[PDB]
Formats: sequence, C-alpha cells, structure tokens
Amino acid sequence: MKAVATSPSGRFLKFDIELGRGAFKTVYKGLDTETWVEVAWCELQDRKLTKAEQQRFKEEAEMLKGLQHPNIVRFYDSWESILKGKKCIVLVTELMTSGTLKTYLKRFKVMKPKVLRSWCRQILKGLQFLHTRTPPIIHRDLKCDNIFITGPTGSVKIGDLGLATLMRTSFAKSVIGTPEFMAPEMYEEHYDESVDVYAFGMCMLEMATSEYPYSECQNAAQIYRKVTSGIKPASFNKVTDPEVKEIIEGCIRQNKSERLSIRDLLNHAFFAE
Ligand SMILES: [Cl-]
Repeated sequence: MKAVATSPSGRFLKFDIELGRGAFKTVYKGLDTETWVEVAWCELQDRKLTKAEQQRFKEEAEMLKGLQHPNIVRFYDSWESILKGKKCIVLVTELMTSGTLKTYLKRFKVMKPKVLRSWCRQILKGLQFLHTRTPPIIHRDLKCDNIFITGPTGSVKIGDLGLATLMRTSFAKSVIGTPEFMAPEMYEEHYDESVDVYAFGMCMLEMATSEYPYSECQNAAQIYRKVTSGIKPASFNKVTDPEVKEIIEGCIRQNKSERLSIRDLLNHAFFAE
C-alpha cells in the first residue's frame, strides 16, 4: 500500500503530482474528498527558522483559513507536520490555473486601461481586507507574479500569503524578496502596511507599461540608491495616462509618511465605482 498524505481532519488528500516548485514551497495537486473538488496542496518549509519563528509561521498560516474575500485566494486548511527531519507547514488552497497578472501581460502584451483600472481597484480591495484583519495582515511580498486571475476577463485574487509571511525573517527575505517592489524601509527593522502600497504602485506601473520596473538596475543596492535618491524607474516616464502616473507617483514615494494610503487610493476619482 502506498502511503497517501491527508489533512488531520482527513478531508484533504495529497496527489503525487507536483504542480510547481520554488524556494521554501512545493505545490502538489490535491483533492477535497468530501466535495470532490481538486485543490492546491502546498508544503512550506524554511529550515533556518528559529523555534519562535516556526511557531509564528504555524500561527500565521492557520489565520489564513478564516479569510474570505472575493480578491483573496481561498485558504481552506493549514497544519504543522514534519519533512526531512524538521517541521514544515502544509497549506491547502483553491487551485488557481488561469495564470497571473504576469502571465497575462506576457500573453496579451499590453493591458487595456479599463482592465487596469478594474483589476487595480480589486487589488486595493484585497489589501484593504488584509490590513483590516485582527491582527492586521501585511502582505510584504506583493508582485504581479502572485496576483492570480480567475480568467482573461475575470477577477484577481491575491495569493502566496503563506510564503509571504517568511519575508519577516532574514534568510527568506533575501531569497524570495523582489527588490524592485520592496519599499526602502523594508531594509530597516520595523515597517508597516505602507510597504504594501509601495508594492501596489509597482504592480500598477508594470501593468501600465508592460515592462519590469527598475529593469535598468543590476542588483538591490542599485535600486536602493535610486529609490533613496528620489530617482524613479525609467519605465515611470512611459506612463501615458497622467492620472495613472499621478497615482503611481503617490504610491512609490520613498518616505512612508508622504505615501498615499489605501483609503486615499480607494477615495481617488480614478477608482470611483
Ligand atoms: Cl503560499
């Protein structure tokens, strides 16, 4: 008999089918044996966490189960197990197979202005939802590659919330952090939800320009110099819509105190609906 893995409740079953593999995370196809709907069985492990960091990892993953929002990926279950002699986190999520904003831009080359306005508003809705939880949830790792879509003319859903919690730790932040999207205060000890606004601005810039922000830079230190010197990414001057350009500028300001808030963005006339 083959050993088949299950959730502690027995509801979710793991397939021996690997869907994706990255740092700290391997995604397998799974099955809800009660509804007979296929899911994503995500196994997370950061072997360099301390005991207190792993425990916080376990607790933050378990809080994802209670999240229910149209623009957040659905996280059905979570528990702590062991993998290769050390603890790991399993995270069962809805199966996203329709691509991301990244694969969307690579497929359709450019994003039409009405699509950008609609999907950017939905990202702000999801971030507003995360920021108003108890305790508040900071994404810390928002990028076009982890904003999933339900279809070419569907909705967006913020994902990879389990992996994103590892940005709070040293080793993982240097491995999975995308410096082009990270606000400058993320290289300090303490920061707040304004880093999600900064990353949102870079997502909006990438959507508005169909290119990688700060692609002209070679490493994080180069980007950090430009950001802290008030030097915008070169793609910023390719934004054709002056209203979109004004919103991006307000989101990627180097000083957090001058940065626009989520409430300011949703109350902006561009996102009025
Ligand atoms: Cl995740």
